[PDB]
Amino acid sequence: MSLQMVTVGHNIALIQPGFSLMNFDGQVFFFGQKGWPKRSCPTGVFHFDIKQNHLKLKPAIFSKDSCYLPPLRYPATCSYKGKHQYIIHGGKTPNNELSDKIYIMSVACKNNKKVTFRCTEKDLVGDVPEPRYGHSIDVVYSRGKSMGVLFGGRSYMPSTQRTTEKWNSVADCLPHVFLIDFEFGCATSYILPELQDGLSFHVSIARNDTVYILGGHSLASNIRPANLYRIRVDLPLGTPAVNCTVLPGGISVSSAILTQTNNDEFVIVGGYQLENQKRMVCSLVSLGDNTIEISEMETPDWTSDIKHSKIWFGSNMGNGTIFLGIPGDNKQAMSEAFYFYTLRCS
DNA sequence: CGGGTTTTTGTCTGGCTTCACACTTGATTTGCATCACTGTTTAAGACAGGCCAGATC
Repeated sequence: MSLQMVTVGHNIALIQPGFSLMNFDGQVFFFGQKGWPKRSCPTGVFHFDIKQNHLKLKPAIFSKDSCYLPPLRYPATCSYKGKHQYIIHGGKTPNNELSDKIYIMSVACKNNKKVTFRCTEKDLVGDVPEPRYGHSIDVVYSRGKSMGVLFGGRSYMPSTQRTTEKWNSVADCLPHVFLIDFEFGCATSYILPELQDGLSFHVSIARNDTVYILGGHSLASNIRPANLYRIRVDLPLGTPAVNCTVLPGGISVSSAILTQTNNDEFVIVGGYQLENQKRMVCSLVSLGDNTIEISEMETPDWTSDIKHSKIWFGSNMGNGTIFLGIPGDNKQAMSEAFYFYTLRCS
């Protein structure tokens, strides 16, 4: 838990709350810049390489058959390691509008450390999920087969109850659960009675047949339910099946950042306990065979600027390494609009 | 429906009235133009060479 400040190059501005840090074979790629793709880099996808605590947002071209995707600000990203590739669902297009598209980042050519991505897209049929953001998609395995579970987060009002005096107001989606076949791209919605209230900005965890949902703001009543939910997914030869169970030991948190330090051993770094409760304590999710072992570490050393601020953002660079940001200083206006940090969970 | 009872007008010739109004000419006011003066750069973003540095045959 060694926090370290970071220096930043000339295109510092391209970082904004809600970005994404994908990870291909030990190297990290920034995605979801601020504003439509500028001409310097037409894809927004960057080499996010940090060396000597200095990061170089470098461009990266796509393949000759990819699909140039708009920079989304709160997508749902899972690491489909089954050819290694990532899945992108939902988000806020720079024009403040929700996307229902699913994208699949792969790497089709890498030579001289010049990566050539391949951002093909796949559309859905059947019980397609409403365009939304803040949710969490995760892949699950069973009987060799695999599926993608999706537990929705907030969204815009539907196209009928939506009025211009409240055109931007949001509402949590219905706590359904979606199963998605990436092969055919087929969706299947499931009602689960043990899940009642909407949930956004939660923290999902996939363990090879189950999904642990924990934390998450609840806009329907403006509380952070501290109850976590194990979803168990079975894949028969006909129709799949889902089950949910509440479990104790949960945490009331939202907008938390997850990563996998050791095998089946995760860390969860700051989110929020209240509308104004900057979270400090970190949480170790020591997985098991069927049980979740929540615990905490020694509240990694936070500097003064992190205590005297109000919000942050960030993600997981991939190898037990979290990247945080923090807004500048408005009274110390000679600030570069954002300060950044990387901290190693080791 | 067209004929008849209200409001509303024409209407009297006298004497009354206030006041606009003829007709200069300079001394004022009032309207509407001029006038002299002020601020004392860039900040993002596209494209192009060019130099260097590291890769490759």
